[PDB]
Amino acid sequence: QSVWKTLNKWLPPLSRDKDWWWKTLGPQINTLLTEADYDLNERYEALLLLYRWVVPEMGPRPRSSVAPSKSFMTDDHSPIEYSWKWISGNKKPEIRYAVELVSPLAGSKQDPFNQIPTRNLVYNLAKIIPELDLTWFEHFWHELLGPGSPLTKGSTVFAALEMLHGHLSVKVYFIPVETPDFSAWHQIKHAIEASGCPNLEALNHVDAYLSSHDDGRQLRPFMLAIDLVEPAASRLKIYARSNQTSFRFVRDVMTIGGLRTDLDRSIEKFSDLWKRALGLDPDTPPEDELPKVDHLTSGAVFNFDVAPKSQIPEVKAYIPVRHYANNDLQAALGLIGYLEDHGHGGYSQSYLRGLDMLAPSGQLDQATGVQTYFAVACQGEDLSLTSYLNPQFYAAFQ
Ligand SMILES: CC(C)=CCSP(=O)(O)OP(=O)(O)O
Ligand SMILES: N[C@@H](Cc1ccc(O)cc1)C(=O)O
Repeated sequence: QSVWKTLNKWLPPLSRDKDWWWKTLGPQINTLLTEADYDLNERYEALLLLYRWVVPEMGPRPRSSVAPSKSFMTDDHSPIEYSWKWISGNKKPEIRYAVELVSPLAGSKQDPFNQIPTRNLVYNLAKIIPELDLTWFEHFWHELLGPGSPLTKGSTVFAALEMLHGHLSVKVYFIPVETPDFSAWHQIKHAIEASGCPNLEALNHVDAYLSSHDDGRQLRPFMLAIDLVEPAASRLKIYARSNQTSFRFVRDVMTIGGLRTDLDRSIEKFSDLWKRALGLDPDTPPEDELPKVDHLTSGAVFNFDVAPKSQIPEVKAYIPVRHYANNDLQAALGLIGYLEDHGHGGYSQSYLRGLDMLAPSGQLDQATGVQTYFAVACQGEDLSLTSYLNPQFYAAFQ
């Protein structure tokens, strides 16, 4: 029997909505953790956390393909996104998931942008995990979301849990609400400037790229992510989207307009993986745009880490598989072909079993949507890769 079956046998029974979320999310998270070879106690801990702090605040059951909100977590507005980080050296993958919790007050004057449940989750986790630090959490929360702060993307905050084989890490995401005088980039920049960083050199590099560079001026910052650790050890990830999709544009953004050098081998491998996962022709000119997709989340997406740990900011690119690839199976086989060609595909069949579990009954080879992004980071001569997965509760109602 699995961990979820044991816990579901013995834990107290839940009301209809909560029990639906338990019997849906429990098996998914447990299957992902099992295919990634997590220790049994970590699976038990993960599902126990899920049972106590996530499931009670997930809101009503899906009952149709119509989502109860326009949540920014996923395109069909599923409030959960899983992610599977590939580790080099035949190491085990890392599993994470992001959740936006909800309450009956969402949209009301008491909580018009659905922030209270995420805050409650962060504080409960702080009660259990003493290593969490809420200094930067509170700072960026007040500055971007609280009283006196300012069009919406559909959410303003969500949280993520990283099961890092032995301990739990928490990430927080702020989605600023834009006004004619306060853009998301404006709010994020002024909050980072008020955050008390030692150095702001990477922030100023990103600011100069976005303001002055011809490619950087095509990027629209929209989201900030932090780690709930000591602020000196946290990352500062600024996410930005562009209508541009050419790989020349992606490479220039990866280099921050040529600021980062000694990345040519990494970017060659990235070009290969990009064509493979999107299903492109191997001879596709890096100057060509991908065929137009007009969506709130189409275009190329990146995040810039401006953590004061370094003076040059680091860039991560997200290949938008759901918008540009032909189908999830083709995209997964492309990613796996790259991984096995570079000796990092020890968990390929496990990843595929996870996809088959998450995928709508008989849609892996006919549609996209399960895999939202393939995230790429340039680590010396190698790539760090992460798959992001959408359970598609509403786009695939069962
Ligand atoms: C909101 C979600 C699920 C992903 C945003 S990108 P990430 O923070 O998961 O990437 P890393 O944790 O830095 O590896
Ligand atoms: N769902 C939003 C926010 C998001 C961005 C990147 C992610 O990895 C996850 C979520 C988007 O696709 O733009």
